[PDB]
Amino acid sequence: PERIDALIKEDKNTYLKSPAGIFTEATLPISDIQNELTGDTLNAVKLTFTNYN
Amino acid sequence: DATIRAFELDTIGYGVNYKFTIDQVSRLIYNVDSLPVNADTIINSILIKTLTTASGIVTMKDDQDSIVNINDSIDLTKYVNATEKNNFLVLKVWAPNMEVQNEYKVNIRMHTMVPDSLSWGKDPIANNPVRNTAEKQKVVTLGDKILLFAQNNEIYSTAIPAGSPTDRLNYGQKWDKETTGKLPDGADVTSIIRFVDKLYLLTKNKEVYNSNDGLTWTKDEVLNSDGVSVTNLITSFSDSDGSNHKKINGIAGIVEINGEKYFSFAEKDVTWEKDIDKLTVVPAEFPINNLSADVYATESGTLNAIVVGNTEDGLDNDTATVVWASEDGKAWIPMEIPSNNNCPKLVDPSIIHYNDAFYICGKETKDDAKGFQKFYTSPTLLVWKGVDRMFMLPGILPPVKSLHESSFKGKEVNYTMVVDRNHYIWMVGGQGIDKIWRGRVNKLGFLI
Amino acid sequence: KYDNWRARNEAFIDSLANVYATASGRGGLERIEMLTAPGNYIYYKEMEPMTDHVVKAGNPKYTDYVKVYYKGTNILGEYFDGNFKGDNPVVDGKDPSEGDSPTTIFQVSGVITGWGEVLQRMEVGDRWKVYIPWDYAYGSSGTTGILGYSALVFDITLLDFANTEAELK
Repeated sequence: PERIDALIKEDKNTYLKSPAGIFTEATLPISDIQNELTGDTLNAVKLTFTNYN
Repeated sequence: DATIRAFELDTIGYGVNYKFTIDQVSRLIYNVDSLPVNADTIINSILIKTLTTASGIVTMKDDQDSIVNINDSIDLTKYVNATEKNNFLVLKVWAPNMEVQNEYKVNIRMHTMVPDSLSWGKDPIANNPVRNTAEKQKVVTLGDKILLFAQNNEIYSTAIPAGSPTDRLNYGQKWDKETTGKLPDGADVTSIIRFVDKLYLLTKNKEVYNSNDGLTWTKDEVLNSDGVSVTNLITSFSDSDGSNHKKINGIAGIVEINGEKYFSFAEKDVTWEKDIDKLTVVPAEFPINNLSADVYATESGTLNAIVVGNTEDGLDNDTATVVWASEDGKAWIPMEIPSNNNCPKLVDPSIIHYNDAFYICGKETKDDAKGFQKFYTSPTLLVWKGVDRMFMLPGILPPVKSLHESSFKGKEVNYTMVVDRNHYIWMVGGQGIDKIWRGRVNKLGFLI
Repeated sequence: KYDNWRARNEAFIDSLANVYATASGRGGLERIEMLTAPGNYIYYKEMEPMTDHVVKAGNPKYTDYVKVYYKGTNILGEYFDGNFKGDNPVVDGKDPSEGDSPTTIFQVSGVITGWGEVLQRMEVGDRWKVYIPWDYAYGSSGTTGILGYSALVFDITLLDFANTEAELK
């Protein structure tokens, strides 16, 4: 538990430790899309997560 | 008009093919993995294949330039180990327009000694220096010296060269008396134990003694607590033994709290744990006398320790030499085996972890094959086999056309052993052998 | 766009070939003789050497394995394949839109003749940009993604080379 709680507090990166460990949470900019692209047809919205070795 | 290459050779052993590197800049060919010692009878008439190039016309110097018999067999025994007394198979390859000209030189690399074989030599390398060879023996290594202790306050020593186990070292032929002598009163020499840079020892009266160099010994102020009493020191865990991710440092032993025996662990520079609510009790099957131990790193990066020894004088349904393991110092756990794959009962057994396997040696008491008869080995610590071939006991010679007089095989004597940091096995015999034996499997000295 | 592809690609190679022969400082170019056709040359450009070499002196052989960061592009600079897509390989990369590059294993005898010639003369940790003719690339019809008769330009970083994959991977 202490190691998991310590790794949750790192701020340069996020982890994905699977067996009931760590998830990562993302905040989408829905309000900005709703303001800037009103009247458009959305053809694609792409989100990418990428990792270290 | 190229000289592309795929040079290959057929099965030497059944289904065994050897790979050749092709250095086109330096124009030479060789096999990285050397052929076995057996092969000099096989490559006496052998077949080359897959010698594909842009135009197959190729010749070897003979005075004449005769064409290669690519579809026919050849004697290669003249071309082995061509780097000195240099005698390469040198051959010439033509371009399809016959304008561009090249030669390549081929070297068939072959072993001079069998890789996976324990080499003891023809003779024991030294005599046992102890006076009155009946006396109990013990051997241990410290720094760059190997120490041999005898019960009558008597010490002998020999020193090790600078380093690099793969280098052409020779040592052990000379032993010296450590003239200051005088290991402490009432000591029990078979209890001597190593730590990171110090030696520890136990007395009959259950004092603990220690030393920095083995020359002189003193009591210590941290393990000799009142209320407790020590009865055995088993092994020590340290960063020097392996790669422990668990971060364990200390000495493991047995303490008799209020008249009952418990496992306990003395962490670095602090006293034994004596809290009776959170120690653990020693089982009745656990070894009592002449303990041997080893510590090694699991493939997971965690240290582990294993021990064997003599049990109490008599106990029910006991017929085998079970080995006890421990992931730390708090509690030891037996590797009991339900099936027939369990090794026999042995007297004064010793255990080592060596060349990615486990080995045990000892003397048997079945009255039809008494004495040291063979080593016993395990790949995974839970199944044990007798080695009927290479890796024999010392003094077991191959046919030069035999048993050496000072061999262990069939003897029933006192002894001791250790493995040093060049992976030499050291075996020391008491009354009835009177000699020092030294050996290592050849595969550990190779540069490969 | 892709008109008269062969002639212009060959003209690019000829431009490099005569620049090495007439320009000051060789125009930055250097060259190696090709063992599958003596008298022909492959042209390359030296670049920033690495700082984490696995201290493996010597050069790779023809029938042994190689670990690299690499990127392949055509004459117009467009992407073909590789481990990385920017102007440098990515390790501990600060930009969260690009991941750290993987390393790939190749056999020197299992690649195009340009690679098979240039890889036998690098030392671990060299970075070279190499310019190979269509005679020694895939050539003729070309593979998927190649318009045929194409001169590829590769950016190579040699990390490691060994006799087997198991001691390298």
